Amino acid sequence: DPMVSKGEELFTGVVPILVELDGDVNGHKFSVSGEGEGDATYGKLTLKFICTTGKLPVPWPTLVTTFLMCFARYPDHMKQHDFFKSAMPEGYVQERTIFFKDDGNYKTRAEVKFEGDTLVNRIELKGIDFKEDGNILGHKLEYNYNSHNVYIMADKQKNGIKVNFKIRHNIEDGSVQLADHYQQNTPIGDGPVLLPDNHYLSYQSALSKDPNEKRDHMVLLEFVTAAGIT
Repeated sequence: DPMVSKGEELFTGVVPILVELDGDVNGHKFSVSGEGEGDATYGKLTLKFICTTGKLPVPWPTLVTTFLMCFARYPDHMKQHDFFKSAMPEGYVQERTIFFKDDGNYKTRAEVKFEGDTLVNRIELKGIDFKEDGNILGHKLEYNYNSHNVYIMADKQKNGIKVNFKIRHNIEDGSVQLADHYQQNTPIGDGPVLLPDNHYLSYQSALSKDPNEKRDHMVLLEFVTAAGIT
């Protein structure tokens, strides 16, 4: 399929990644840079993010979803359903509203595309209605992360996809902070794109610290595999 081919040819080996985020949550401004690499053959991403404005005013775990579904491993039987690669290299726009239960919300807009050989995720994040002393602005979320399926459906009217899902972040007192994600992706280009049957992506995410890093940062290892169409 010369359409499946054009995506295979962009993602087959290890692809360098750059992430840039401009943030404003309740007027706490911040910027984050990330660098790393993905190997979609293995559904594998390795990234390190640095708060370049100083202290991150929110918990790192709250940013993990915002900080590359083109790096999903799509099994051979499901290649016709890989919207994310099909949009490249022109890329796509990824928009979210994430609702933190009993607290504020994030609205994100990102553009995911190639700049040369480098896959780039440029993001703007605005958070509003947070409790200065809640789980988020009060930094009461544990530095860990649970596995989660993410359900993708076509959005035929918008030539794109919609993704709906819940993340539960562990709170330090043993409870959980729900973060209900609503998501829409649309290709940046005018060309044809693969619009998928309903399926899901399985995520596992592991958060760590670089022992030689003094700046405020997050090391993120993700494995992501499409499934749900036998």
